Amino acid sequence: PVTLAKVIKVLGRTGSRGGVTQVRVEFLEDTSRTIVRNVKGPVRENDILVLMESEREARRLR
Amino acid sequence: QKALPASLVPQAPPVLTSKDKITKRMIVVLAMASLETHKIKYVLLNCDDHQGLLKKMGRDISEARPDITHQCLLTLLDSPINKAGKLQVYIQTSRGILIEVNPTVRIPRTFKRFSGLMVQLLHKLSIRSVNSEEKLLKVIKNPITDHLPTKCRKVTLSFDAPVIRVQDYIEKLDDDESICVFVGAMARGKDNFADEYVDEKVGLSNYPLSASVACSKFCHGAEDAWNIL
Amino acid sequence: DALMVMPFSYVLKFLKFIDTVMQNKTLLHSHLPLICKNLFFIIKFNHKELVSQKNEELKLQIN
Amino acid sequence: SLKAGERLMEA
Amino acid sequence: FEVVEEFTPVVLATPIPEEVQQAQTEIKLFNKWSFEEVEVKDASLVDYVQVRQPIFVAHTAGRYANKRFRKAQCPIIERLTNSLMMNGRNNGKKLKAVRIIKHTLDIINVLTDQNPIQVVVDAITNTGPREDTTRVRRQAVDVSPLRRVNQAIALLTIGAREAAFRNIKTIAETLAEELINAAKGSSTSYAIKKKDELERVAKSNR
Amino acid sequence: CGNFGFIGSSNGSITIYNMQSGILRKKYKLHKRAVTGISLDGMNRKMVSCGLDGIVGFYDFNKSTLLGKLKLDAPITAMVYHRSSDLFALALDD
Amino acid sequence: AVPSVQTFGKKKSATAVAHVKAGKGLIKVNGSPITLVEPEILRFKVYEPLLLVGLDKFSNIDIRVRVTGGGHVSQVYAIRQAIAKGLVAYHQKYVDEQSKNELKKAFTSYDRTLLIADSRRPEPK
Amino acid sequence: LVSVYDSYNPRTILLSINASTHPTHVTKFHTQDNKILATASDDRVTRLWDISNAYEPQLELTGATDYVRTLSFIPAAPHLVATGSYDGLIRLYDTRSSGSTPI
Amino acid sequence: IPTHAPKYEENFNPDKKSYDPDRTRSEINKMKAQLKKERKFTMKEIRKDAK
RNA sequence: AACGAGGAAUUCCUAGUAAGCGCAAGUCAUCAGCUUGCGUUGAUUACGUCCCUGCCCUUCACAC
Repeated sequence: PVTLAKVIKVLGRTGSRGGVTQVRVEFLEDTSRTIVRNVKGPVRENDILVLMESEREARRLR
Repeated sequence: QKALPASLVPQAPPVLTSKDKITKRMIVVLAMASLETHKIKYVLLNCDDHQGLLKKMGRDISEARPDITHQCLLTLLDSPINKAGKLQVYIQTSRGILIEVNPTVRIPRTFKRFSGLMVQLLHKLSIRSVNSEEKLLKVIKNPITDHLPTKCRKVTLSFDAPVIRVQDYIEKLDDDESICVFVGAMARGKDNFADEYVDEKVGLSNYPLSASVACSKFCHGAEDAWNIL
Repeated sequence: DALMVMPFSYVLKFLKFIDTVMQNKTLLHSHLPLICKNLFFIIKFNHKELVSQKNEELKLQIN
Repeated sequence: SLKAGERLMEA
Repeated sequence: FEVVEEFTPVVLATPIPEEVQQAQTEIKLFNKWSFEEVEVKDASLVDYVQVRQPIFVAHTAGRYANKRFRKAQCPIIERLTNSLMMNGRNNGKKLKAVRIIKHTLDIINVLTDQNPIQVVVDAITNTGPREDTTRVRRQAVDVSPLRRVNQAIALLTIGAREAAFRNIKTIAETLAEELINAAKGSSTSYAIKKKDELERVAKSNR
Repeated sequence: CGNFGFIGSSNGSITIYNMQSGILRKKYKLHKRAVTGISLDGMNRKMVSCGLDGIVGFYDFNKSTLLGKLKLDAPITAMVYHRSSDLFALALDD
Repeated sequence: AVPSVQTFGKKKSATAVAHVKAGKGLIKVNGSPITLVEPEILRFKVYEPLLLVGLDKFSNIDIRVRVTGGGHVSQVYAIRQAIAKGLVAYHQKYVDEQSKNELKKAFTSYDRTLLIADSRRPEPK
Repeated sequence: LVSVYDSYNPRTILLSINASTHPTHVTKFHTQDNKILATASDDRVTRLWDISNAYEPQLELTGATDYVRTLSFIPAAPHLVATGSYDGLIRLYDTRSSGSTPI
Repeated sequence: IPTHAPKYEENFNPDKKSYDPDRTRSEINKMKAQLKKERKFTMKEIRKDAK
């Protein structure tokens, strides 16, 4: 089972590696819950990501 | 009462090359092969024949052994698995050159002749048959992952890794998928040469193994697993 | 921008930190404006998740 | 080195 | 209850084939495939796989490279056609790509009675890698929906091109096979295998 | 808007003409008896009709669809529509 | 005098002139019926206007298109733009403006290039 | 080898199936279902192929002790398939069941 | 699988030009190359002297 | 004999752009071992970030 999360904020000045964006996403199943994730492609607010794992928390990737 | 195949004439199994990516295979990559040329006439550098010259280069003569790559090729190519057309070899030179060895090739048995072949290959970028019908040794473009089969398991021979039964390991593996073994032909060194491509590293025995023994030991695992005989 | 990067789990940690600072009246009045700016920003940014939580302990901390 | 916010989480 | 908008039969002095009139009734791809019953099964890929605007032919001459996310508005068939022309020898020849896609859709309808546009959408949805890696060794990261669509189209077209490079099969037939297999989700497809390998590697370095 | 003119016939058909060119555009056929009233709201979206059969038709003038149908006890004799409030009164036979 | 209008469509160097007059639904491009326009693969492109607003509107008019310059593709785009502009202008001039507004709304909703010229002017960056 | 071409387009080959190493004398499309294609060979097994999946047969009907050169689909009974071999036996199979053994 | 033997020249020297089966063909190729270098060198010198 | 799309390294490139195709002219320097124009067909990927690598800049209200 894979969860779906909608991006609510594209965090800035996170010091991430080139091409990686740190974003904050909100689970579609539970609107209250939010999780911080690392994304590889071009990303903006309101687009949905497929999270294979929902427990790991994003860490700065340098 | 299954009927026989219409023709029982023995047929040569296909020669398996990089163009074909679906067929099940055992690929052996002799990483960190020390293959370098240099003018004196050009000669493949050796740890014994050319010591002073390597010192001028500054390269350590411990890591100047192309004989290991020769020995592994002889045992890999002469193993029955190759005769059954289920093995293809690649060689990643230390410098960063990738060589594709056609399964059909017959490298000379004496080392002296082999060195003359590599200086030919590294400069001419290819070797052709005596009858001039196929290219036997062809230098190809990095990275290795592109030339590999599309669905493939990658493993490395690590002394520190857990010991496994090669026969058991291949049997539990899928059928459409193929197996690549990154063998380190280098005499001594950290087993991280293929850490970027590979996904796990496995050991073959509790005792240290030479590169020639290890690759040959992996082959006889595959032949029993696939009943190559 | 530093506070926005913080996960919600650390926001509960931040709230506990502000709660513990309250008992120390010396520290509270030393940095009262700074505490307010960070506290109000934290609450505003992730208000939706904060209200959803049914933790009775958290309700008492905010009181 | 660590950035603001990342330092705060460690603290 | 009736509403009547035409009181005289419409006959034009210039003859028009009856098929073009049935096209007056509804806009269908190549006047053969309707977009009405097409839906993107995966919720994430919606808003980035555009099928709502029906088009007769893939050629549009639209301006989609101006702004960052305009590609999401481009019809997915046109994006597939554009990705079909590559390798220098085919650069700039979009009419050939349109012909190839037309033949591919015909082949897909032949082998499978399903609507070919639905098959294309299903292949794109299935073959989009949901998790990838970045070089630090490797570490896992998520993939944006736009990148998923781009990589799905790239994988499908590249697999189809490589399958028929020096084979009796032509581009149209091999592309149809790739699309059908990807829609099913079978491991025969090149794109499915590439996607699974990527996601497995990402899982390992998770 | 002054662009359309609606005509209700004694045979129950509502024809719609354009005032600039006098060209028939649409024809609605719901009533079977005489149409004694026609009205269209200010937004030119919802059209209403009444007839001697006693039914009140609600149409969508933009999409040309039947929103609903209401039947009253007695035949309807006249209609007045208030565009600001979207109320209309019907003088019934009873 | 017979009511008639004239419009232009442009795409790169391709230029189409459309003359739309009262008639009997006779649509020609370069002296031949529109059905013979080439390449056939893009023929439906030049059918985009007619199928969007319906063939009933064309039944009372004759359209004559003359195309020069450019290549095949740009000529197709010039033809479709000229036809759409001509139909809209004829409806302005000799038919009610309500129908004109419907035509403009339809063409703009489908593809605005039918009415407004698409020219890729350079933009230094 | 079983080759499926587009009728009235001899240049195009849509699908090519290697049914068996022995000769394939009979190749008939299923009348009720278009996607499934039936093939009978001198291998004495009448494979039921699918146009979509050409790598493996959907079903392999067996049990014939001699050449099978005849194959029939019973109308109104899409599941039933009839084969006649030089054994002199006409064998009926049901594709809905497991198959490979005549009813 | 079939077995074929590699084709290579012993004591290979890349700078040294490839061996040719025919002596005349190599010899004329030898002279054609020699002509080209001398013509280009003389042409360069006469221009510099003229300038 | 040579060759079947070209190794290691290295360089360039963001929309009518990369790439393909042809047709003209030869404009006091340059160019024909070619140069410059003109039209035709026309994409993939990014349009974010200062994580790495370089260059650079800093140390009249209200609110801060």
